[PDB]
Amino acid sequence: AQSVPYGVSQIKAPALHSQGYTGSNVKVAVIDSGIDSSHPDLKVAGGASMVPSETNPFQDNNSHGTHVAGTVAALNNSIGVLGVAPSASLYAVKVLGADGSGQYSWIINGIEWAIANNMDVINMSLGGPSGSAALKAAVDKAVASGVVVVAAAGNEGTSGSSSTVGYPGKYPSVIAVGAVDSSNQRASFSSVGPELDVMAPGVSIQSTLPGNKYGAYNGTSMASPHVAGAAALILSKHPNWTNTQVRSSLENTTTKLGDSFYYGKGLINVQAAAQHHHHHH
Amino acid sequence: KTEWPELVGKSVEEAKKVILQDKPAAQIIVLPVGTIVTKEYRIDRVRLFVDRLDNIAQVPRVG
Ligand SMILES: [Ca+2]
Ligand code: NA
Repeated sequence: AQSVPYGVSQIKAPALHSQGYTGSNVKVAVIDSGIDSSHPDLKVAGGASMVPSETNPFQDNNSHGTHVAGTVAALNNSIGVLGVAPSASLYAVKVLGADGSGQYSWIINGIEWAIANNMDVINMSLGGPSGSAALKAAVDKAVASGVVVVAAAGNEGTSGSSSTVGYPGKYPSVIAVGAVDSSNQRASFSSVGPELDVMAPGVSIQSTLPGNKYGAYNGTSMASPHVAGAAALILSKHPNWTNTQVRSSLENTTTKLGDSFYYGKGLINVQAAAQHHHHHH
Repeated sequence: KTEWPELVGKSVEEAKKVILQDKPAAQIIVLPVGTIVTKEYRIDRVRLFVDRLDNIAQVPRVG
Protein backbone atom coordinates (compact mmCIF):
# COMPACT_ATOMS: atom_id res chain seq x y z
CA ALA A 1 0.00 0.00 0.00
CA GLN A 2 0.98 3.59 -0.62
CA SER A 3 1.45 6.08 2.22
CA VAL A 4 0.79 9.81 2.05
CA PRO A 5 3.58 11.64 3.93
CA TYR A 6 2.09 14.08 6.41
CA GLY A 7 3.59 17.11 4.64
CA VAL A 8 1.69 16.33 1.40
CA SER A 9 -1.52 16.40 3.42
CA GLN A 10 -0.47 19.44 5.44
CA ILE A 11 -0.13 21.67 2.34
CA LYS A 12 -3.59 20.42 1.17
CA ALA A 13 -2.33 18.68 -1.98
CA PRO A 14 -5.01 15.91 -1.66
CA ALA A 15 -7.66 18.57 -2.35
CA LEU A 16 -6.06 19.15 -5.76
CA HIS A 17 -5.74 15.44 -6.36
CA SER A 18 -9.45 14.95 -5.62
CA GLN A 19 -10.30 17.72 -8.15
CA GLY A 20 -8.35 15.65 -10.73
CA TYR A 21 -5.12 17.68 -10.79
CA THR A 22 -1.76 16.03 -10.17
CA GLY A 23 0.76 18.09 -12.20
CA SER A 24 0.21 16.39 -15.57
CA ASN A 25 2.24 17.89 -18.40
CA VAL A 26 4.15 20.25 -16.08
CA LYS A 27 7.91 19.98 -16.49
CA VAL A 28 9.81 20.25 -13.16
CA ALA A 29 13.62 20.32 -13.06
CA VAL A 30 15.08 19.05 -9.80
CA ILE A 31 18.45 20.85 -9.86
CA ASP A 32 20.33 18.73 -7.41
CA SER A 33 22.55 15.61 -7.02
CA GLY A 34 20.76 13.60 -9.67
CA ILE A 35 17.70 11.31 -9.38
CA ASP A 36 17.79 7.53 -9.17
CA SER A 37 15.79 6.64 -12.28
CA SER A 38 15.56 2.96 -11.29
CA HIS A 39 13.32 3.77 -8.28
CA PRO A 40 9.87 2.15 -8.91
CA ASP A 41 8.12 5.07 -7.19
CA LEU A 42 9.62 7.68 -9.57
CA LYS A 43 9.31 8.33 -13.30
CA VAL A 44 12.19 10.43 -14.58
CA ALA A 45 11.30 12.01 -17.96
CA GLY A 46 14.75 13.37 -18.86
CA GLY A 47 17.65 15.43 -17.61
CA ALA A 48 21.32 16.26 -17.98
CA SER A 49 24.44 16.40 -15.84
CA MET A 50 26.64 19.50 -15.38
CA VAL A 51 29.02 17.70 -12.98
CA PRO A 52 32.29 17.07 -14.89
CA SER A 53 33.18 13.83 -13.10
CA GLU A 54 29.60 12.39 -12.85
CA THR A 55 28.16 12.43 -16.37
CA ASN A 56 25.02 10.39 -15.59
CA PRO A 57 22.18 12.52 -14.13
CA PHE A 58 20.13 9.34 -13.47
CA GLN A 59 22.56 8.00 -10.89
CA ASP A 60 22.31 9.74 -7.57
CA ASN A 61 25.47 9.09 -5.54
CA ASN A 62 24.38 11.30 -2.69
CA SER A 63 20.64 10.45 -2.11
CA HIS A 64 19.48 14.03 -1.64
CA GLY A 65 18.20 14.68 -5.20
CA THR A 66 16.20 11.42 -5.12
CA HIS A 67 14.56 12.41 -1.82
CA VAL A 68 13.71 15.89 -3.10
CA ALA A 69 12.33 14.43 -6.34
CA GLY A 70 10.00 12.09 -4.41
CA THR A 71 8.47 14.98 -2.52
CA VAL A 72 7.82 16.75 -5.86
CA ALA A 73 6.57 13.77 -7.81
CA ALA A 74 6.61 10.27 -6.26
CA LEU A 75 4.11 8.25 -8.30
CA ASN A 76 0.47 7.65 -7.43
CA ASN A 77 0.27 3.87 -7.21
CA SER A 78 0.13 1.15 -4.54
CA ILE A 79 3.71 1.56 -3.28
CA GLY A 80 5.95 3.82 -1.30
CA VAL A 81 4.95 7.46 -0.85
CA LEU A 82 2.76 9.86 -2.87
CA GLY A 83 4.28 13.01 -4.33
CA VAL A 84 2.76 16.48 -4.23
CA ALA A 85 2.46 16.45 -8.07
CA PRO A 86 2.63 12.71 -8.86
CA SER A 87 1.99 13.18 -12.64
CA ALA A 88 4.64 15.88 -13.16
CA SER A 89 7.26 15.38 -15.88
CA LEU A 90 10.33 15.08 -13.68
CA TYR A 91 13.80 16.12 -14.92
CA ALA A 92 17.08 15.20 -13.20
CA VAL A 93 19.45 18.18 -13.61
CA LYS A 94 22.57 17.06 -11.80
CA VAL A 95 24.72 19.96 -10.64
CA LEU A 96 25.94 18.54 -7.29
CA GLY A 97 28.31 15.60 -6.91
CA ALA A 98 28.33 12.74 -4.42
CA ASP A 99 29.59 14.98 -1.65
CA GLY A 100 26.60 17.29 -1.93
CA SER A 101 28.53 20.27 -3.38
CA GLY A 102 28.80 21.97 -6.75
CA GLN A 103 30.62 24.86 -8.33
CA TYR A 104 28.57 27.98 -9.11
CA SER A 105 29.15 27.44 -12.83
CA TRP A 106 27.60 23.91 -12.61
CA ILE A 107 24.42 25.29 -10.94
CA ILE A 108 24.27 28.09 -13.55
CA ASN A 109 24.70 25.58 -16.37
CA GLY A 110 21.80 23.52 -14.99
CA ILE A 111 19.56 26.59 -14.72
CA GLU A 112 20.44 27.43 -18.36
CA TRP A 113 19.65 23.84 -19.41
CA ALA A 114 16.28 24.13 -17.67
CA ILE A 115 15.48 27.36 -19.57
CA ALA A 116 16.58 25.88 -22.91
CA ASN A 117 14.45 22.79 -22.31
CA ASN A 118 11.28 24.70 -21.42
CA MET A 119 10.98 23.68 -17.80
CA ASP A 120 7.90 25.14 -16.08
CA VAL A 121 9.29 24.86 -12.55
CA ILE A 122 12.81 24.71 -11.07
CA ASN A 123 13.46 23.33 -7.57
CA MET A 124 16.81 24.17 -6.01
CA SER A 125 17.17 22.45 -2.63
CA LEU A 126 20.64 23.99 -2.36
CA GLY A 127 22.43 27.14 -1.35
CA GLY A 128 25.56 28.99 -0.30
CA PRO A 129 26.19 32.11 1.81
CA SER A 130 27.53 34.20 -1.09
CA GLY A 131 25.88 35.14 -4.34
CA SER A 132 27.41 36.00 -7.64
CA ALA A 133 26.31 38.26 -10.44
CA ALA A 134 26.25 35.29 -12.81
CA LEU A 135 24.04 33.27 -10.42
CA LYS A 136 21.62 36.16 -10.03
CA ALA A 137 21.56 36.63 -13.80
CA ALA A 138 20.70 32.95 -14.40
CA VAL A 139 17.77 32.89 -11.94
CA ASP A 140 16.54 36.26 -13.18
CA LYS A 141 16.70 34.94 -16.76
CA ALA A 142 14.72 31.84 -15.85
CA VAL A 143 12.02 33.97 -14.20
CA ALA A 144 11.96 36.47 -17.10
CA SER A 145 11.49 33.43 -19.37
CA GLY A 146 8.41 32.24 -17.45
CA VAL A 147 9.87 29.58 -15.09
CA VAL A 148 8.66 29.31 -11.44
CA VAL A 149 11.92 29.18 -9.43
CA VAL A 150 11.78 27.72 -5.89
CA ALA A 151 14.73 27.31 -3.49
CA ALA A 152 15.50 26.24 0.05
CA ALA A 153 15.91 29.26 2.34
CA GLY A 154 18.92 27.59 4.11
CA ASN A 155 19.49 25.86 7.41
CA GLU A 156 21.50 28.64 9.11
CA GLY A 157 19.08 29.24 11.98
CA THR A 158 19.08 32.68 13.59
CA SER A 159 21.75 35.32 14.06
CA GLY A 160 20.09 38.14 15.99
CA SER A 161 18.60 40.67 13.58
CA SER A 162 20.61 39.45 10.55
CA SER A 163 19.14 37.62 7.58
CA THR A 164 20.50 34.07 7.29
CA VAL A 165 18.77 33.25 4.00
CA GLY A 166 21.33 31.98 1.52
CA TYR A 167 21.64 32.18 -2.27
CA PRO A 168 19.89 31.69 -4.63
CA GLY A 169 16.93 31.83 -2.22
CA LYS A 170 17.91 35.35 -1.17
CA TYR A 171 17.42 36.79 -4.69
CA PRO A 172 14.03 38.53 -5.12
CA SER A 173 13.27 36.52 -8.27
CA VAL A 174 13.42 33.20 -6.35
CA ILE A 175 10.82 31.92 -3.86
CA ALA A 176 12.74 31.15 -0.66
CA VAL A 177 11.18 28.42 1.42
CA GLY A 178 11.62 27.81 5.16
CA ALA A 179 10.78 24.66 7.16
CA VAL A 180 8.03 23.93 9.67
CA ASP A 181 7.07 20.72 11.45
CA SER A 182 3.67 18.98 11.62
CA SER A 183 2.53 21.48 14.27
CA ASN A 184 3.46 24.45 12.06
CA GLN A 185 6.40 25.37 14.28
CA ARG A 186 9.49 26.70 12.58
CA ALA A 187 12.33 24.16 12.66
CA SER A 188 15.22 25.53 14.76
CA PHE A 189 17.63 25.26 11.81
CA SER A 190 15.34 27.12 9.34
CA SER A 191 16.98 30.32 7.96
CA VAL A 192 15.33 33.65 8.73
CA GLY A 193 15.20 37.12 7.24
CA PRO A 194 13.01 39.47 5.21
CA GLU A 195 13.78 37.28 2.12
CA LEU A 196 12.00 34.26 3.62
CA ASP A 197 8.87 33.96 1.50
CA VAL A 198 6.80 30.93 2.58
CA MET A 199 7.10 27.84 4.72
CA ALA A 200 6.45 24.17 4.05
CA PRO A 201 6.98 20.89 5.93
CA GLY A 202 10.67 20.20 6.43
CA VAL A 203 10.90 17.91 9.51
CA SER A 204 10.85 14.10 9.32
CA ILE A 205 9.78 14.09 5.64
CA GLN A 206 9.44 10.60 4.19
CA SER A 207 10.46 10.26 0.55
CA THR A 208 12.26 8.08 -1.99
CA LEU A 209 15.95 7.17 -1.56
CA PRO A 210 18.26 5.40 -4.04
CA GLY A 211 18.19 1.63 -4.40
CA ASN A 212 14.41 1.39 -3.93
CA LYS A 213 14.43 2.72 -0.40
CA TYR A 214 12.47 5.35 1.56
CA GLY A 215 13.43 7.47 4.53
CA ALA A 216 12.74 10.58 6.63
CA TYR A 217 15.01 13.62 6.01
CA ASN A 218 14.99 17.11 7.55
CA GLY A 219 15.83 20.44 6.04
CA THR A 220 14.73 23.45 4.06
CA SER A 221 15.73 21.11 1.18
CA MET A 222 12.64 19.07 2.09
CA ALA A 223 10.37 22.11 2.36
CA SER A 224 11.29 23.57 -1.10
CA PRO A 225 9.93 20.61 -3.17
CA HIS A 226 6.55 20.86 -1.43
CA VAL A 227 6.37 24.37 -2.96
CA ALA A 228 7.78 23.29 -6.34
CA GLY A 229 5.24 20.44 -6.40
CA ALA A 230 2.46 22.85 -5.39
CA ALA A 231 3.43 25.11 -8.30
CA ALA A 232 3.08 22.11 -10.61
CA LEU A 233 -0.37 21.30 -9.20
CA ILE A 234 -1.47 24.89 -9.72
CA LEU A 235 -0.19 24.94 -13.33
CA SER A 236 -1.97 21.65 -14.06
CA LYS A 237 -5.28 23.22 -12.95
CA HIS A 238 -4.47 26.64 -14.58
CA PRO A 239 -2.11 25.84 -17.48
CA ASN A 240 -2.05 29.39 -18.76
CA TRP A 241 -1.20 31.02 -15.44
CA THR A 242 2.17 32.73 -15.59
CA ASN A 243 4.94 32.15 -13.09
CA THR A 244 4.02 35.58 -11.70
CA GLN A 245 0.50 34.34 -11.04
CA VAL A 246 1.59 30.97 -9.62
CA ARG A 247 3.97 32.70 -7.21
CA SER A 248 1.39 35.23 -6.10
CA SER A 249 -1.24 32.50 -5.70
CA LEU A 250 1.03 30.67 -3.26
CA GLU A 251 2.05 33.81 -1.36
CA ASN A 252 -1.50 35.20 -1.16
CA THR A 253 -3.10 32.06 0.27
CA THR A 254 -0.70 30.91 2.98
CA THR A 255 -1.90 30.18 6.48
CA LYS A 256 -0.15 32.98 8.38
CA LEU A 257 2.01 31.72 11.27
CA GLY A 258 4.30 33.97 13.30
CA ASP A 259 6.32 37.06 12.57
CA SER A 260 7.41 37.20 8.91
CA PHE A 261 11.08 37.39 9.81
CA TYR A 262 10.74 33.81 11.11
CA TYR A 263 7.80 32.45 9.09
CA GLY A 264 7.56 34.61 5.96
CA LYS A 265 3.96 34.61 4.83
CA GLY A 266 3.26 31.30 6.57
CA LEU A 267 2.45 27.76 5.43
CA ILE A 268 1.49 27.21 1.82
CA ASN A 269 -2.04 25.96 1.10
CA VAL A 270 -2.25 24.69 -2.49
CA GLN A 271 -6.03 24.17 -2.26
CA ALA A 272 -6.55 27.91 -1.63
CA ALA A 273 -3.79 28.87 -4.11
CA ALA A 274 -5.48 27.00 -6.97
CA GLN A 275 -8.86 28.77 -6.55
CA HIS A 276 -9.42 31.90 -8.61
CA HIS A 277 -9.99 34.16 -5.62
CA HIS A 278 -7.16 34.20 -3.15
CA HIS A 279 -7.04 34.94 0.56
CA HIS A 280 -5.20 33.66 3.63
CA HIS A 281 -6.69 31.04 5.95
CA LYS B 1 28.38 22.99 21.19
CA THR B 2 27.08 23.40 17.61
CA GLU B 3 29.22 26.19 16.10
CA TRP B 4 32.99 26.82 16.20
CA PRO B 5 33.70 30.48 15.28
CA GLU B 6 37.12 30.22 16.96
CA LEU B 7 38.22 27.82 14.17
CA VAL B 8 37.90 30.35 11.34
CA GLY B 9 41.42 30.96 9.98
CA LYS B 10 42.86 27.75 11.48
CA SER B 11 44.07 24.79 9.44
CA VAL B 12 41.54 22.19 8.40
CA GLU B 13 43.61 19.66 10.42
CA GLU B 14 43.26 21.56 13.67
CA ALA B 15 39.57 22.15 12.99
CA LYS B 16 38.96 18.43 12.53
CA LYS B 17 40.83 17.61 15.76
CA VAL B 18 38.90 20.19 17.77
CA ILE B 19 35.49 19.30 16.40
CA LEU B 20 36.11 15.57 17.04
CA GLN B 21 37.01 16.36 20.71
CA ASP B 22 33.68 18.13 21.14
CA LYS B 23 31.63 15.79 18.95
CA PRO B 24 33.50 12.50 18.53
CA ALA B 25 30.86 10.86 16.35
CA ALA B 26 30.81 13.85 13.89
CA GLN B 27 30.75 13.09 10.19
CA ILE B 28 33.18 15.68 8.89
CA ILE B 29 33.22 16.61 5.27
CA VAL B 30 35.69 19.04 3.80
CA LEU B 31 34.39 21.21 0.93
CA PRO B 32 35.75 24.18 -0.98
CA VAL B 33 34.50 27.54 0.23
CA GLY B 34 32.31 29.28 -2.34
CA THR B 35 30.51 26.11 -3.49
CA ILE B 36 26.81 25.53 -3.34
CA VAL B 37 25.59 22.62 -1.24
CA THR B 38 22.54 20.53 -0.40
CA LYS B 39 20.23 21.98 2.23
CA GLU B 40 19.28 18.91 4.25
CA TYR B 41 19.94 19.11 7.98
CA ARG B 42 22.12 16.32 9.42
CA ILE B 43 22.62 16.57 13.16
CA ASP B 44 25.69 14.27 12.94
CA ARG B 45 27.47 16.29 10.19
CA VAL B 46 29.95 19.13 10.26
CA ARG B 47 30.96 20.56 6.92
CA LEU B 48 34.32 22.39 6.90
CA PHE B 49 34.62 24.99 4.16
CA VAL B 50 38.18 25.67 3.25
CA ASP B 51 40.00 28.25 1.18
CA ARG B 52 42.58 27.27 -1.43
CA LEU B 53 45.28 27.14 1.32
CA ASP B 54 43.24 24.52 3.30
CA ASN B 55 42.39 26.95 6.08
CA ILE B 56 38.85 27.25 7.47
CA ALA B 57 37.04 30.08 5.64
CA GLN B 58 33.55 30.00 7.24
CA VAL B 59 32.32 29.28 10.79
CA PRO B 60 31.86 25.49 11.11
CA ARG B 61 28.43 24.48 12.34
CA VAL B 62 26.47 21.28 12.85
CA GLY B 63 24.05 20.44 10.05
CA1 LIG C 1 3.62 5.79 -4.71
NA1 NA D 1 13.92 35.24 -2.79
